[PDB]
Formats: sequence, structure tokens, C-alpha cells
Amino acid sequence: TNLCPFGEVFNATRFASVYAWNRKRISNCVADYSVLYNSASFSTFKCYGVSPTKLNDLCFTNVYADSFVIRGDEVRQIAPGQTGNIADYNYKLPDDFTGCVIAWNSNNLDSKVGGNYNYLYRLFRKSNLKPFERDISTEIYQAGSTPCNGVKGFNCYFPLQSYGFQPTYGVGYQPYRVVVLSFELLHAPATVCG
Amino acid sequence: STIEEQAKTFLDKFNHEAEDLFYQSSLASWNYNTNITEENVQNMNNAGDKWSAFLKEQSTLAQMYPLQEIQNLTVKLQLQALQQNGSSVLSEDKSKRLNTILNTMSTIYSTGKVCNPDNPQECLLLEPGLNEIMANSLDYNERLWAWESWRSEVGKQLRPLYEEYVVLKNEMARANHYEDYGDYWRGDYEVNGVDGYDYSRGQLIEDVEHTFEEIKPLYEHLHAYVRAKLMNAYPSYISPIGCLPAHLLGDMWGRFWTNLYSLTVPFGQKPNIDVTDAMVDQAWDAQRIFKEAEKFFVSVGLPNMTQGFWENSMLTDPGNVQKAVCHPTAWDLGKGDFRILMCTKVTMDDFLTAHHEMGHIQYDMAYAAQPFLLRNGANEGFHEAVGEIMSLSAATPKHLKSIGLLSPDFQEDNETEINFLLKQALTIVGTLPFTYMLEKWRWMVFKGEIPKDQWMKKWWEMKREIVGVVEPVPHDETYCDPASLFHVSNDYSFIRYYTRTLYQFQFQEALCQAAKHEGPLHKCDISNSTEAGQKLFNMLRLGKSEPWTLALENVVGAKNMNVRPLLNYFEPLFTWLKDQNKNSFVGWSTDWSPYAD
Ligand SMILES: *[C@@H]1O[C@H](CO)[C@@H](O)[C@H](O)[C@H]1NC(C)=O
Ligand SMILES: *[C@@H]1O[C@H](CO)[C@@H](O)[C@H](O)[C@H]1NC(C)=O
Ligand SMILES: *[C@@H]1O[C@H](CO)[C@@H](O)[C@H](O)[C@H]1NC(C)=O
Ligand SMILES: *[C@@H]1O[C@H](CO)[C@@H](O)[C@H](O)[C@H]1NC(C)=O
Ligand SMILES: *[C@@H]1O[C@H](CO)[C@@H](O)[C@H](O)[C@H]1NC(C)=O
Ligand SMILES: [Zn+2]
Repeated sequence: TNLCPFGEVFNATRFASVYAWNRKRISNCVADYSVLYNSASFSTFKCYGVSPTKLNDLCFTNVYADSFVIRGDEVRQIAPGQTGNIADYNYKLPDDFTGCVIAWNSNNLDSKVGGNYNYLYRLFRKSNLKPFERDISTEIYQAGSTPCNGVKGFNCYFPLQSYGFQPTYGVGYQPYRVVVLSFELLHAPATVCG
Repeated sequence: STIEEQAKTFLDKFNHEAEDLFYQSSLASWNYNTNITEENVQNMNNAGDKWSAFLKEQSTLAQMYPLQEIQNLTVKLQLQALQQNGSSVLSEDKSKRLNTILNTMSTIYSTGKVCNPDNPQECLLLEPGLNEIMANSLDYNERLWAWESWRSEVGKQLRPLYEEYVVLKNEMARANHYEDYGDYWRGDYEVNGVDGYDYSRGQLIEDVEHTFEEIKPLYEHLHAYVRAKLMNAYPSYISPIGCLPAHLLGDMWGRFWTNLYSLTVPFGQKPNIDVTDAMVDQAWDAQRIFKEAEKFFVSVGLPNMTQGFWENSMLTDPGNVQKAVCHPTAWDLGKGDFRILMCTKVTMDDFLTAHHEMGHIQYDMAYAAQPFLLRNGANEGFHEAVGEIMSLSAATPKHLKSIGLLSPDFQEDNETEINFLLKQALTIVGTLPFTYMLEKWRWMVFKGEIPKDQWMKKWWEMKREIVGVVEPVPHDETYCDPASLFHVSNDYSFIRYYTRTLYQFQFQEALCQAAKHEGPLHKCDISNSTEAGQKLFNMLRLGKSEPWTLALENVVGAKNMNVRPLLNYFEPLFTWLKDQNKNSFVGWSTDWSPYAD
């Protein structure tokens, strides 16, 4: 007899960078999606393979809350069957993804005058990321055949780059805090329902 | 494993680095412009230096990727702009010499003033001082005094610095494998890598010379009319068959003839179109003006202003507490930031200037999807020209009767058409002979065809023959006339003002013919027509990522720069001028001077 703690997932003061994206398991509770759907504070709210009305009465045994922060125009790259830097090199959903996508405007908080360099992203990687794979490696990317030996230089780049956030950007760039919810079913009983 | 991968990997790393550091220097410059303090100067200097060293540092790695092995065109276009090392190729000893001379002549232009022999203790600057005297005074001596005293005092200082200015810029081109430094400015229109669209650096000279030949019939009559009007007001000081005196051209250098519209107005009893007294009774402010301007771009389908636009922009004089430059500029800071800095007053000119400054924003928002190195005008002449075509439709009587400014019952007839065109004829056509003359002058000096002692001799031979203007007083080798001009001492290539004139009417005839307009061209309005707005939007979003000759083919259906729209635009005026000039002598001889009696 407990509510699923979405309060600490959404209203947490500081999220992880997109490569550092934090996974939090949600189980053995009851989740109310009505206040989420009726808040109207969310810029982009979608669901895939499930209707937002139908999931009100329904039971899924495992709910994973993914959290990260990306660019406003890069929100379109979070979806099944998508490419681009955020999709390939950072956070990759499989084509069969059954969950939902949530985003809202963080510009009133996460951004400050002068830019905030804590938020980072992985610009280069040797290959694409498999579904739901966190890669935190700081290893120097290698573009050419010249051995890097872990130092900056010609054709050896530090892959982690920062998003500068000032308050003064246009609506397109502004930072959004995106929360991706995954839903699966396995042999375990489903404790999460309406 | 190829250079192409190493090239895309490098530039992708370069894109997100150029986005962050450029926005710092651009925001700092915004702080300097809006708020002028000693503290805000160091903030722009430190931010401007990091961006200067960044492009200087990235140019070291850029030359390591040979363009010979690069098959993809878009990567080759990006590196070609980055790989040029500019002034860094020169030796370090002359490096300090160049920037100092650039800043030295700049301060001479800014701090330059004129002083009368009568009371030496009092003196006046150029701005406002001489620009007020040259425009507002009808006196022969007063205009002549301002004309000579500025070139005599300032010209003596800049000439010995300008000669060394020529020597340094020449060796920079030969180290870049250019025939001269004049070839460096003409290299902006160079096109390579596309079969059949290649536009050679030497093709520009042959084209501009051919385009100006067909403008001469229009200009010789336009010059014959201005000479006829000023002759009646100055019978003794102006010869009927001779060239116009320099100081009587309406301003210092004869660039804009708009100041002469007062005496040259075709019809004095017919009311001129003025939206000023209409805006006062409605009590509009800077807020509604751009709303009417933004509503214009909504009618053509172009996107509207961002929410951060109205918040971050300073649209008015920020009080008497802090001083700010009121020169209208369109600031593109990158990363979706678009700002217009203007001191807004209620006037007919500001409403027409409003659509111009907003034109760049609609232009920069189109190619903003391109990477930073590809974020620029398709050429150096489109970026400014796109803002002018929007101002054209805004000045037409039809667009003014729609938005409520001009009365719906306003009468239109033959005498109204000529009045509105001749005002546009003085500004648009009057600046072409001055612009072609200036560019052909710099090009022959940098090439070396003109010895240093023939500069003042070759200058006023182009004044008389091309522009039909003669010097009121002879200048010896000591004076340097061009150096006193803004764009000459400030090291800005001035050919931009010739091309935007030809490229604005091509767009004008192209978009209006797409809107199925009927009748004369000058009465065209692109409002409510999406056919033109979508056709124009095809080119605007391309940026410099495509050859301008290719991008121009979409809009105007023509691969070559042509003046046919320009004569078609003034064709109503061109027929009327020859009728008033049939009793006057058309043409001018270069052997006449006011000081030879
Ligand atoms: C976060 O806080 C807001 C207001 O404080 C509240 O409306 C919202 O429900 C909170 N988030 C969750 C998941 O409850
Ligand atoms: C302008 O700069 C001065 C210097 O710090 C500062 O005191 C003032 O508040 C600034 N004004 C505005 C409007 O930012
Ligand atoms: C060149 O590379 C860009 C991306 O780096 C690509 O979009 C473009 O299609 C390439 N050029 C050609 C001709 O394929
Ligand atoms: C621009 O147009 C869009 C179209 O829906 C509108 O939502 C937006 O509010 C407009 N911009 C402003 C500042 O009103
Ligand atoms: C565009 O259409 C609107 C709607 O009828 C009209 O009010 C407006 O006057 C039109 N524009 C022009 C320039 O006539
Ligand atoms: Zn402009």
C-alpha cells in the first residue's frame, strides 16, 4: 500500500548527463498516471505500443525510469527507429520499445548565466550503442591510425563535450529534462497497476 | 580509414566548439553595444581574443587534411573557408605592424575633425558635424568648406599610412597564391567542384564591366536631370555641359543622392507619401511596429519570431543612464539567438528600416540548420540584399493602404508613380557608378597597374568619366581622397553594395512574377502570396553550402547576373527622364573643370 515515488524522479534538483543517464527501478507500488497526464506541464508526452488512456487500468511488472537532459531539438531523436548523435552515441531505444516518452522545459532552472558545463554528452564513439547500454568510458576516441596513448592531439579527441546553457537561448535549443519510461513483462508477478 | 572520415570527424568536433566560443564573444559584444562601460570593454576583448586564437589554432590542423583526396563536396566547401590562414602567414614582425596600422587609421577616422582658420579653438567632427552641413546646407561656400577641410586635414595623415597598408596586404596574397590582394576579395565568388557552374575569379571583372554598360543609358539621363535641377539654383557655379561639383552631390563623397530629392523632386504640388502623421494619431510604439513587420512575413509563409526574441532584444533607447550605439544592426549570435538592436522612433524611415533589419533574421533563421562554417550568406551580396526586397514591398502604396496607414481613398495617377521612383532612383541607381568606380580603383592599385604617383591622377579621371563628377579644387599628390571614406580606412570590401543592387531586383521580378502580379513592377506586393515565399525559402535555407550560381538558378531561373530587372523596374521613369532631357544635353566631357577659366 504505497505510491510509486515519481516525486524524486521528476522533481529531483539535478539529473545525470545524457551519457551518465541514471536508471532507477520502480516496483512493488501503485503508479498514478492521471495526474501526470492532467498536469499539462509537459511539453512532449507520447507513448508507444500502449495508449495513455489504456495504461490507466493495466499491470506491468517492471517499470524503469530513465533520466537525462538533452537539447530541445534533439528530443525527436528519442523514439524507436531513430538515428543521430543522441540516438547512436548516447541513449538508444530499440525498435520494439513499448514505453512512453516525457519531456518538459527545464530552462528556468538547469540554465544559468555564463553556461553550465556539468551537463555532458558523448560526441564520438567507435560504433553504435546496443539497446539500453550505458557506456561511461572516458577513453580517448581514435579517428585515425595514429596511436593516441591517451593524450589530446591530431585525430585523437576527448569524446565528452558540454552543452552550454544560458537563459537567453531560443525556444528550440533550450534544455529539456527527458524521462524515458520502459515497460516489460517477465515471469515475475506484476505489482504495479492502476 | 580515409581522410574523409578524419575530415568529418574533425569538423564535427569543430562545429560544437565553434558554437560555444562564438556565442561568448557575440554575447559580450551585445553587452558592449547595449551597455557601454569600462568594465564591459574588457569582457568583449577577452572573449574576442579567444575566438581569434581559436580559428587561428584550428587552422593549423586544417591544413593537414589535403583537399585533393576529398571526394565529398560539402566537406571540401567547409575546409576551404577554414584552411585559409589569413594574415597569420605573414612574418611576426610585420604582424604587429598590420594590426597597428589598421587600428591607427581607424582612430584617425573616428577622432578626425575639421577646424576653421577664423576661430581655431572651436572645431567640429564629421558625425554629426559635417554630415549635417553637407546635407542641410544650400550654400556654395559652406558645402565647399566642409568638403575640402575634411579631405585636406585627414587626407594628409592617412596617405603615408595607406601606402604601407598596400605593401603588407600584397605579400599576404602571394603567400596565399593569389595574383594580387584584389584577387582575394574577388575569391569570395569563386566556384569550383561543380561542373558547369564554375565561376572564375576573373569572370567577376568581365561581368561587372558588362553589367554597368547597360546601366549607363539610365544613369546618363538620371545625371542629366539632377544637373538640370541644380543648374537653375546655381547658375554661375554649375555649367550645363559640365560635370557636377563634388560638394553639391548631397553628401561628402557623393555616395547617396537622397539628400538632393528636395530640389530635384519632380512635382512639388503633389503630396508625397508619408506614413509619419498616420502613426502619430494611432500612437504606435516600437512594440507594434515589428508586430506589423512580423505579420508581413507570416503572409509569405516564413516562420515567426521566437519567444526569446521579444525578451532579449533592446528595442528602444535604454534611458539616459547608459549610452548605446543606435546604428541599426541585426545580430545573429548563433544557437538559436536572434536579436535586433535599434533605437526606435516614430518615422516613415524607421518603419521601412524595420523590415530591413528583420529581413536578416528571417534570412539567418533559414540556414540556421546548417553547421557553423556553412552559416553565412550564399555570397557576400545576398545577406544584405534579402533585407532590401522586403523593404520594397513595404514602401508600395498597396501594402500601406492594407495595414491602415495611408487612407483608402488616396488618389493615384501618373504624377505619383514618377515621384516615388525618382526617390528610389537617387538611392539605388545613384550609388552604382560610385560603387563600380571604387572597386575598379582598388583593383588596379593592388594589381600594380597604377604607380603610386598616379593615384590622385587616376582617381579623378574615373570620377569625371564614369560618374560624371569633377573636383571643385585640384588636389596634388599630398592629399588622399579615398582614405577619408569609411569603408576605405576600415578595411571593408565595398563591392557588396554593387551586387545587392542587382540581386534585389532579380529576386523582385522573380517573386512578383511567381505571385501572378499584374501591371508595373514597382507597385508589386508579395503579401498573402505563399507561391513567392516558398520559392524564396528554397534558397534561403541553403546557406553557403551550395554555389551561389546554383542557388540563384532556383529563384530567378538564371545562372548569370543580369541587369534586365533593374531597367525594367525604372522603365516607367526611364521613359519620362528622356522626355525632360530632350531639350538638355545628355552626356559629359572630362576636359572641363571649375578651376580652369
Ligand atoms: C513535482 O512538484 C510539482 C509542484 O511542486 C507537483 O505538481 C508534481 O506533482 C511533482 N511531481 C510529482 C511526480 O509528483
Ligand atoms: C550597465 O553596466 C554598469 C556597470 O557594471 C551597471 O552598473 C549597470 O547596472 C548596467 N546596466 C544595465 C541596464 O545592465
Ligand atoms: C557529404 O557528407 C555529408 C555529411 O558529412 C552528407 O550529408 C552528404 O550527403 C555527403 N555528400 C555526398 C555527395 O554524399
Ligand atoms: C509563432 O507561430 C506559432 C504557430 O502556432 C505560434 O504557436 C507561436 O505562438 C507564434 N509566436 C509567438 C511569439 O506568438
Ligand atoms: C491579405 O489578406 C487579408 C485578408 O483578407 C487582407 O486583410 C489584407 O489586406 C491582404 N493583404 C494586402 C496587402 O492586401
Ligand atoms: Zn542590412
